[PDB]
Amino acid sequence: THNQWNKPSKPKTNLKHVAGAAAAGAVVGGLGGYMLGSAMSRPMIHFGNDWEDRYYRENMYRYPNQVYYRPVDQYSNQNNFVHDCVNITIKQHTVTTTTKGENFTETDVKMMERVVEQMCVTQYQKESQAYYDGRR
Amino acid sequence: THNQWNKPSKPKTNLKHVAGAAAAGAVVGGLGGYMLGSAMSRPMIHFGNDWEDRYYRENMYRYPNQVYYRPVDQYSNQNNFVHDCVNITIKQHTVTTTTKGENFTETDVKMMERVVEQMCVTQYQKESQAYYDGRR
Amino acid sequence: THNQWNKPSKPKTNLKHVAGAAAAGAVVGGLGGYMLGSAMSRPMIHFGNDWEDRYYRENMYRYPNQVYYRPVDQYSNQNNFVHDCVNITIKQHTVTTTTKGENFTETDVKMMERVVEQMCVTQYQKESQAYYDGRR
Repeated sequence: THNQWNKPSKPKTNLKHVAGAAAAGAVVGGLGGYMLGSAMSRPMIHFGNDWEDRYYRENMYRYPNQVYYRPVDQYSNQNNFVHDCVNITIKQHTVTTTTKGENFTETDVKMMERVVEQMCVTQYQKESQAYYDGRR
Repeated sequence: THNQWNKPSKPKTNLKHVAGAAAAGAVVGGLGGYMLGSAMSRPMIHFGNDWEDRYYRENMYRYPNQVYYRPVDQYSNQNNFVHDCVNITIKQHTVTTTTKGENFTETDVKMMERVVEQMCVTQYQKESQAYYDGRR
Repeated sequence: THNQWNKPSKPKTNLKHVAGAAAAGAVVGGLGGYMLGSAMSRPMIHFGNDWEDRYYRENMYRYPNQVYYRPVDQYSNQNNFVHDCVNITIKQHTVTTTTKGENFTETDVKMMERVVEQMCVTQYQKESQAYYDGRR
């Protein structure tokens, strides 16, 4: 004989942003031949009555990851790598408040001239040769 | 004999952004021959009576990942890589408030001249030769 | 003998953005021969009574992923890569408020001249030869 009763009264339940999996990653340049990991979300969430018996689950798992990097004659040049440039700013900022004023003069002057040439990420490369043969 | 009763009273239940799987990734340049991971979202959520018995599930799992990178003659040039450039800004900003004023003069003046040449991501490359043979 | 009763009272239930799978990925340049991961969303959400017995599911799973990168004579040039450029802005901004004013003068003056040449993503490449043979 097996009995299960579930009588919750006004069970307000919220599940926001639960069990999310995300496999990602940023790669700039490099010589390849690499492996990025996987993402697994496997939660068991239970409310109420759970009854289990005489089962056999989730056995004999294997996760063999192999990276075999065997180049023979590899010639490479890697120059001027950057990931990202964020929140570069130049500003002239004024905040003026006057709750109550009489017979007053306010003047705001903002000058910008020849402020900048480059703000970020200026990349220059002239002569790159992975293999150069200039004998004699 | 088996019995399952489920009598919740006003069970307000909310599930938002649950069990999402996202496989992604950004790659700039590189020499290839790589593997990015997968995303698995596998949650079990139960609100009530759960009864299981004499079952056999989720066995004999294998996840073999091989990256085999064997180039023989590889000549490569990689120059001037960037992922992204975000939130670059130049601004002249004024905020003026006058709740109550009499016989007043306000002046806002803004001049911008020759401010910038390149705000970001300027890439220049002149001479690249993966293999160069200039004998004699 | 088996019995299952499900008599919830006013069960307000909401499922929003549940069990979404998204396989994506951005690649700029590179030498190919890669593999991007997959997305699997496989949730089990149950309200009420669940009764399982003498079952056999989800066994003998294999996920063989192989990347085999074996070029022989690979010559390549990669120059001036960028993924994206976002939120580049130049602005002159003024916010003036006068809840109650009498006999006042307000002036807003904004000039822009020669402000910028390029905002972002300026790419220049002159001479690229994967294989160059200039013997004698």
